[PDB]
Amino acid sequence: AQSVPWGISRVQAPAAHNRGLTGSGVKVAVLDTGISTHPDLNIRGGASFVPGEPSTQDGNGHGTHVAGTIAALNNSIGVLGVAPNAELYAVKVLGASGSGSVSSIAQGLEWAGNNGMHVANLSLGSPSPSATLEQAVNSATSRGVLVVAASGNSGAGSISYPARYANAMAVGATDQNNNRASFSQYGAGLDIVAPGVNVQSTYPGSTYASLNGTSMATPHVAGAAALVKQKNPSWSNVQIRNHLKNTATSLGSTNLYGSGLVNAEAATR
Repeated sequence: AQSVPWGISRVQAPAAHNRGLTGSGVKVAVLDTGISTHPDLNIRGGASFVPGEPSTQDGNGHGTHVAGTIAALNNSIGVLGVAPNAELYAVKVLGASGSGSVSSIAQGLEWAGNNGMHVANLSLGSPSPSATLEQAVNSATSRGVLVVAASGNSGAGSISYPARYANAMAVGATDQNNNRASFSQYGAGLDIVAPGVNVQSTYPGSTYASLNGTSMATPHVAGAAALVKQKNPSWSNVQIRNHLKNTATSLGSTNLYGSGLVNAEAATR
């Protein structure tokens, strides 16, 4: 129906938009630093905690990409994410600089503890651990907030932080179909993966742009889950992990892959 790159073509996201599902009624946070003001992204919520206040809308570029990767509106113009509308929020938790303080990632994982809706993505990973961050995830599970942190981009035999832990799932990138990408990171705690070697999406200034990375493919799984919760607005982040677990493809292996490809066709059907 819409025009999407091989990235969304393998996430069975169209077949879902054709079945009748719209993920409408769900809520997902986007911990980034700018979702770019665009007619394809409907800002339903947003809060900037980290210092350096550029603008609740736009300030870098990646953030906006993750936005359409979670629910780029389906108006036919521009790309098409997995979700059409849904409540796409904007939790500027990081600064356009490159990585807010732990007081930012913590205040962002705690502000979602209350208004963190049912889902929340974290396309970040600092090598600096902190119990302040654990106190934030503590506020996230205390209320039940499904988090799907990304992987990284090649760095030691481990994944992002928290990603690895914090009750946050960690996503990874893939190659041609499912093989391990070339710059995707790995570790003993990978949750899922997807195609992250080229992904055209929206951009500020009324323009679109293509980029490659596991950060873009991370919110692709975050959106798929959104559609699930939609079909079941009474379920919880737990019951959801079930459907998404047995629905998401399952390469196999002992832990490297173990569920790595996603498809809303088996999650909606």
